[PDB]
Amino acid sequence: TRPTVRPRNDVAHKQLSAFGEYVAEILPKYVQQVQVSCFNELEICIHPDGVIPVLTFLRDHSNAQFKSLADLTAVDIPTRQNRFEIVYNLLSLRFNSRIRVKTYTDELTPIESSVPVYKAANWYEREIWDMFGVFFANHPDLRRILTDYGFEGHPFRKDFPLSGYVELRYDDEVKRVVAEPVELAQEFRKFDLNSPWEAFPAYRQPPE
Amino acid sequence: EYVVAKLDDLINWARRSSLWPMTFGLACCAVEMMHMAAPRYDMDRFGVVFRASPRQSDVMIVAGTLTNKMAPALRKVYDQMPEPRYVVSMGSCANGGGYYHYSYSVVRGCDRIVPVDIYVPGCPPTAEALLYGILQLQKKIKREKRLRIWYR
Amino acid sequence: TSVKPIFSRDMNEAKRRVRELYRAWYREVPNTVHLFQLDISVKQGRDKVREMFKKNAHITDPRVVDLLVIKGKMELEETIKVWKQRTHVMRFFHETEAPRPKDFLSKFYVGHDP
Amino acid sequence: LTLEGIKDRVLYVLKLYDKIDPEKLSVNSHFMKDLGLDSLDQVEIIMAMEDEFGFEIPDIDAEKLMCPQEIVDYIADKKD
Amino acid sequence: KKTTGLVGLAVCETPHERLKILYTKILDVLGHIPKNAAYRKYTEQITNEKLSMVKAEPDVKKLEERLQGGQIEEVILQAENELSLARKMIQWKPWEPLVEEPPASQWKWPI
Amino acid sequence: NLTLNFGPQHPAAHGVLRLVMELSGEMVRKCDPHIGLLHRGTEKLIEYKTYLQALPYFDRLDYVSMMCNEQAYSLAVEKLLNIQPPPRAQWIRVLFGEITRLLNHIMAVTTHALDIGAMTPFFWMFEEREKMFEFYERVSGARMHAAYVRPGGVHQDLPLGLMDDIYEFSKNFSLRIDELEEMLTNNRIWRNRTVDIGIVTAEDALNYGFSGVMLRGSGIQWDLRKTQPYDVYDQVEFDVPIGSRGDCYDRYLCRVEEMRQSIRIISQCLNKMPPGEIKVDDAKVSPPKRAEMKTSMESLIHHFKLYTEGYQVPPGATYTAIEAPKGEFGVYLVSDGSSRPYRCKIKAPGFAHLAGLDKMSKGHMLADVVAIIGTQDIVFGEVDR
Amino acid sequence: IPHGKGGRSSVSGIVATVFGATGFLGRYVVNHLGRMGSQVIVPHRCEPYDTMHLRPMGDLGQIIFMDWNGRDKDSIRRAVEHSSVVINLVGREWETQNFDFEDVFVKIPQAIAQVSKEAGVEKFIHISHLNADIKSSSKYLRSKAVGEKEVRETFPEATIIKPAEIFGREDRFLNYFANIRWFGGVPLISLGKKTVKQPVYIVDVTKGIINAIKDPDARGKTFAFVGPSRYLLFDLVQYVFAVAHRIGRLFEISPFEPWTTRDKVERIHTTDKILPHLPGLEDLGVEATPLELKAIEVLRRHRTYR
Ligand SMILES: NC(=O)c1ccc[n+]([C@@H]2O[C@H](COP(=O)([O-])OP(=O)(O)OC[C@H]3O[C@@H](n4cnc5c(N)ncnc54)[C@H](OP(=O)(O)O)[C@@H]3O)[C@@H](O)[C@H]2O)c1
Ligand code: SF4
Repeated sequence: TRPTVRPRNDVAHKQLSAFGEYVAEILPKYVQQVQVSCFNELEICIHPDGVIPVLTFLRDHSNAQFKSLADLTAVDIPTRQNRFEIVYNLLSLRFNSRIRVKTYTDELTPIESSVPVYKAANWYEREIWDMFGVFFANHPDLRRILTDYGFEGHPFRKDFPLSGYVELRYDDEVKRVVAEPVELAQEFRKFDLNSPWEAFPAYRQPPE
Repeated sequence: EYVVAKLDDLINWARRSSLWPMTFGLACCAVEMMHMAAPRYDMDRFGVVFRASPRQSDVMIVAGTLTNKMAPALRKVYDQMPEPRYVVSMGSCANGGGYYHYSYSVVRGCDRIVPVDIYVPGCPPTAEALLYGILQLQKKIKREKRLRIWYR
Repeated sequence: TSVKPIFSRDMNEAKRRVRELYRAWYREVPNTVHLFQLDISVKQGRDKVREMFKKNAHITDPRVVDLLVIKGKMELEETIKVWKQRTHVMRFFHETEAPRPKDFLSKFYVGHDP
Repeated sequence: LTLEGIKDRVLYVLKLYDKIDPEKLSVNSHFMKDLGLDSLDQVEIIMAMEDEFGFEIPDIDAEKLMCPQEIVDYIADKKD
Repeated sequence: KKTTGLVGLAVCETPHERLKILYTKILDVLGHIPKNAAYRKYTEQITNEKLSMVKAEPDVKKLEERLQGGQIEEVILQAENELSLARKMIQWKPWEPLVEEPPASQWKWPI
Repeated sequence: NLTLNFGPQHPAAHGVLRLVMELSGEMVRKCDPHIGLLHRGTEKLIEYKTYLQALPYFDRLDYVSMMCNEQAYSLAVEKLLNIQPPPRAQWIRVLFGEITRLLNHIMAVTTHALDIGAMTPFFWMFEEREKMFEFYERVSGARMHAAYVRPGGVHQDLPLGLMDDIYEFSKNFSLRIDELEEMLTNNRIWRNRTVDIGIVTAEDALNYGFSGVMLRGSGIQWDLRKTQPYDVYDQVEFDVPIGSRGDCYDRYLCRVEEMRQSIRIISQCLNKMPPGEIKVDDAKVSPPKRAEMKTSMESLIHHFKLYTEGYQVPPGATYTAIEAPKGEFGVYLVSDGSSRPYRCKIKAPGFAHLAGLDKMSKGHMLADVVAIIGTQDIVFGEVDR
Repeated sequence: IPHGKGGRSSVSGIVATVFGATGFLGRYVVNHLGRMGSQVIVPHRCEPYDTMHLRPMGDLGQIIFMDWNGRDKDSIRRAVEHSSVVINLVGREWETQNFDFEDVFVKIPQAIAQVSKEAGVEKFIHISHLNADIKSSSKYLRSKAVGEKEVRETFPEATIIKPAEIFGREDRFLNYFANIRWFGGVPLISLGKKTVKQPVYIVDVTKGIINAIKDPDARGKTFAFVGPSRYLLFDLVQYVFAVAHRIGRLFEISPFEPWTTRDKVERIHTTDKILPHLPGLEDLGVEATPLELKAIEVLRRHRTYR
């Protein structure tokens, strides 16, 4: 249209529309939704029964190398009736292509972990346990990383408030550094920022 | 007495002439102190030597941001110091914990644990106001040891 | 429930597991009290152990108790070794905290109904 | 080797505990159907044989004894 | 050459027939799978595409072209794992249809 | 076996990273370190801020990078907003984006050479480093931590100067890198201090998910610097170093040649900059100028509202990564559709680069282990991802 | 008036003033007063550095430091002009080389029985001792009971507190024992007749003040501090060497902070289990502490494990 607008391309939008299509064709057992992003990204929605073999299928091939496990993350979504959302991100070395794996779950239902499939998930997989409580299956060493020793909260979900309950202080009553209920000097004034009038036409909801 | 009070103009001068500091590198306020060690604003030989073992310290410096996993380890090193000690904390995250201040796991203040004497403000204090804080500290030593047991 | 469990199946692989590590705590309470160099009586520690197990006895559903098993076992990893430097073990006892009133006439003179 | 030898050792375990049992050192204190305890406190009864006379308690038999006869009986086949 | 570029492997040893066994090693195991999934339809397609250009021509350097892997010893590893891939295709069953459809509104993004 | 925790010791380096050592007499064979000394509550904290207001908390994520961080954020936001940045602005993001690599690759050698215990190459190079912070103060706002890159391109134009200064600076730097060549390369003892240490070269050197150096310098040729573009970054000419074997001394010799590339690129970038503007013109993202927000009516309503709330970002997930001077830099920025973003999960190096210390360490001494760590160039506060 | 929880950063209404407060007793009392939160006004005598370890108890703005001598008047008046209550605990052992040491328990409690009382304070509380009697023993033990009556003329209702001997961490009486590494460990004086007094525990001391500080109605009705169960024995001296297994002084050393072979040695061996008709501790409840549990803490010698 003009300068100062991102020039999109169609070549990568073509092959990523082409490549991911016959992925669901050759495993119609686990794949439940595939979508192409408008900027050359791919999602393969997978029910977590096939958490191991689909990775194991992308672990090796002759048309898809994909042996660079970059990113394990975790996203919570309340009001979904199955809250959490484990999302991978893996890289083909020989092909320069990004693709993500979106696998939902719930809290108490475990997930067969990727421990034999990848050995870069040694510290990433434990993190979701410490922050959410998503108990992955058959991990050789589940422990506590990046949190303090006495928490019971799994803080990165939404019901855990901004401060905890555990504002710490010292006294010379004997020697100890003792815990106490939390007390702030200031509210953290919470604003109200959502302007009305719906700046977006394309993502318009079903109007019910 | 003119005879006895003349003596503490040597001893309370001698302690403000040789300070052997510890530094706790934790966050981005550690890096700027290294440039004070770099010989532009050469920190050595203006009264004060470089790094030193944890035993032989007088002036401890907390720099950066404290977490609850470090609140026990701070007090234990603070016990092992000898008696005429002083605590001086640089960095705006050692005075109220900067921002990160409303977070669930950051020590609010670095004052509810140790008693600190001189507060330098700022995300990084630019190794320009920090020598000014140290000359403030030697200016703070105008105290006396005589006319304390000579009074009471 | 269309969901697979963690370890137990129904209440009988469960309730034998909560009894199981109780002995591991029970020989641990005299073991650590001379180790972490703190000074209370050792029977207070055995009272606080059974304090924790008995309070959560209002569960009639598996894999939640089993979820507490993983929580209960992970406590012993720092405990048998030395990963709680003389504070976290003292954190179990609300010692220097002022007492909550918990009485209606006592609440009424102090507080806007907390 | 005396089968009376493990009879004395078992029958001052229970009253050495200062809890529930009011000098009922009888062989028929049938443990929460006669004697009356907590579900956890049964496991603490089994505990004092590792140090007194020495004993392992390897298996689910601690969930099986339920009477101080069978405690002697499970040490009976253990010993003689 | 004595170093294979990519450090961690060794030129071990002979091209043109170490490969030629391992393609044909897969094709015999490939026939074992029941043919309803298109996994056979593409995997047997590319191996016959590969082995036709593999067998049997000089040199090692010419075989690098028209066979888009790394060096030729690493092209072993391109199909080494693929032999370990296809034998586990008998163990689980991807040719079976879909299982556990999500409850009808989950993959909608704006809450 | 003795279970010493040589870590919390404030023995120079960086008094942190407290770990265990189940050493088998003299060899280690088991190392299980602990992290979490600074967790800081970062990823939870951003969930209440807006886009422009949350921006310096990316800056304080390293200790060193000031323009390579926030390079991984605006480029992670401008894709969502359908904007290419204006062409004068792209020549500055490559200039300061190829000047922070002349801060890591000075600090990544000297601080490694201080744990080892050499004194004089620590003072011989930071005294030359002072000639470079005068740039940061002259252009943006402060000593180090500069909220300078915005989502609307560059904040403001660099003033008169800074072109006969950088050319003055960069024409006298290769003599200083020829100093440390005499200090460490031709020396034998430091070579004897690091040869065949940390030989990790197999496909588990990539199955551990490592980013660059402690990659390609050990073998596998790949980088994000000429297979994936950023800005005007492919229109310059350079090469990428590869070492011979898979040890630390053949990932050390990447960094000498790496600094010999950033001098070429700066001396190539200065010849090609056109005059132009700074910000994006459509002003739903960039603020208007100060001489404009005092005259017209249209300027204030697209000024006063643009600071109460932020932008209007469309929904849909996104992801990117760029070359941090020690690795990749993953940002999986979940957008919701308002002025305040949703989840913002970051991947920093050190998750891979220090979990693989278990493989790398064993079979070796205890004095080896401190010499291992200063080769990966691990900075804490950055392992807070 | 109070507000919210008194965990920290509250108001709680009260505004106290604690003199002395540099020794073992006066420090540990205030460490409760900055927990519930109030305007604690502590003036110190001549010591800027010796209050450094005190500050991290009051949160922020709650404590304040001033200078005063005591023989001056307005320095004891300018500070106390805005408060509600005031306690005092000032005093020490042996006579100074410059002071007078008699009127310090007479005119110095009178110096704050000055316009201080007239200014509008209430619930003024002084300290006593259980053994301070008008009898001819001792030079320090008596002349404390002189202040108990001659200054009792002023402040007609006070509830002056009367403690027994105290044991805590860094006192003098219990640390007089086991600091006797010597060529002979002799008791006082090779006899098990009168030993011992009533060692009340230090948490009970600081708990008695905070209950009485808004009790109400505790003025004039003076109180006594019960000790442990029950009198005590000679076994205490043997109890030391059994389980132990046998601050602004100067720049080098103080020339005279001695063991004082004078009337120091008799001020403790004069037990005087006094009148039980004082209410005085259990009614100001609740204080119940044994000795056998708190003895591990304060004693510290070379074994440290077994
Ligand atoms: N309850 C008991 O068992 C017991 C036992 C022995 C003594 N006492 C007496 O009860 C109180 C307990 O004191 P403590 O155990 O904490 O030891 P302490 O060191 O005597 O504390 C009392 C404070 O009074 C200060 N002081 C002494 N003379 C002073 C003067 N002329 N002017 C101003 N301040 C003076 C002292 O030093 P500064 O001048 O530096 O402030 C000290 O800080 C004292 O009065 C003590 O004589 C009680
Ligand atoms: S905010 Fe200040 S104290 Fe915190 S990391 Fe940055 S410079 Fe250091």
